[PDB]
Amino acid sequence: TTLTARPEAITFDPQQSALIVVDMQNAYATPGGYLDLAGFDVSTTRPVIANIQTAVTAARAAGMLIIWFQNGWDEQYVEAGGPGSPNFHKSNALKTMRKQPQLQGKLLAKGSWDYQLVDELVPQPGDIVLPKPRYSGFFNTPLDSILRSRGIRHLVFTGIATNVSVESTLRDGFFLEYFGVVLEDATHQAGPKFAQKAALFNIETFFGWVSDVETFCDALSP
Amino acid sequence: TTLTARPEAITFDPQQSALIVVDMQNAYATPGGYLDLAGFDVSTTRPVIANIQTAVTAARAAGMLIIWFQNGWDEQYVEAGGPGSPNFHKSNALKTMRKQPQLQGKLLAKGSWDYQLVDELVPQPGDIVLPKPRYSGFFNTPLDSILRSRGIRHLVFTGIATNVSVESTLRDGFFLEYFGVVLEDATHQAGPKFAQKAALFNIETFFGWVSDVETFCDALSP
Repeated sequence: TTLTARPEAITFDPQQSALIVVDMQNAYATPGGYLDLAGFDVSTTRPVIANIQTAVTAARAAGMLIIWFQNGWDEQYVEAGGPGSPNFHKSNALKTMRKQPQLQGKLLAKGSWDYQLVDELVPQPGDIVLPKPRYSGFFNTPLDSILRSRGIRHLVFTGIATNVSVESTLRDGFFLEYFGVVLEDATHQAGPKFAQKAALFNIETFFGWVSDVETFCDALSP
Repeated sequence: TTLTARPEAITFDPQQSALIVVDMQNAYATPGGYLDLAGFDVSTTRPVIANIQTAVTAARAAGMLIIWFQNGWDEQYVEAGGPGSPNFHKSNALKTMRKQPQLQGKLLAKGSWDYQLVDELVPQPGDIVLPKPRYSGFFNTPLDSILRSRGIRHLVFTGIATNVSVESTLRDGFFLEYFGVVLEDATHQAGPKFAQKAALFNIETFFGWVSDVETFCDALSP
């Protein structure tokens, strides 16, 4: 497959590539979820959800491995790190529950509504569903092992947030010698609109490739 | 010690902390270096050099370890990775030398002027000078081991580029449970000005802390 992309077209074999859907959980995409409660704007994620469902259909039909990440922790937040971890101090979900004790134990908590994948996106048998405890899917997980075990070198990224969990995973992939592509219209940022722009700029200029869902699906059809 | 910072002040022991000077080489800071030749703006880096000098002087007097990074490779570029590596295809120095063959072997090459630290910044005995082959100082190097061996948990970052080698090293530090601070007036971005604001926003909001050189030196004075 040759995929039209910025800053130039790339090539990849779908059967040695994966589509990663980053954190399409109510926490990151749905009114009333963690990001909304923490002051971020999730009001425009409807199209991102639809575009991801379209990209998953195409990717799976082409034999690409589908990997779903769910970000979060046990409901006691042992896995988030206590005060000795910077994550305890940086986590906007932990900050929100420290200010709003009614929410304690609900944000990003395994088994909870916040942690659930959005209703529209349902993994199928044979897909990989990976929990992760930090923004990058390549730290503290078997992601690299899973991919290496299948000879996969090309990663197509979708999900939320473009500038945090998506970009962190793509950047770490580059340092692990993976070729990373992001489908811009299947992502959404956490922060002002410049965070989306800057994330795609950093990726295109230094780390990987940018394309979009329509291009991706058309390239996969043969 | 308290460091006033965004989004809130932190506490740290300077003697269990390190000041990291990222890639203050002619490549990244000086007219006629790689970034300039590649079309990035380095017109404004002279105050950044001066501010790094001030921060280094304060850190050393407080007993903070100083770590200098030099980014680059052998002059045949074996260490940049061949065509099997995404670095070979993303590297803007390689791209520039492909378009301008008179520059081949001259950018980011060990032994070259481009690769040298700027004349104004001179490592002192007791500092550590680390080479690195990729944007993140934590991949492919002994950096994590060096810091752990000395019980260092707090990293104060300066250098170029804010959004690439700086932010990448800080983000990976966070995933390795380091508390990272960037001194914003001691950094410069590679790209448009929005890339500076976006890196600082991402750091302040998700990965670490933002301060500045004056606040840092004042914090260290007692």
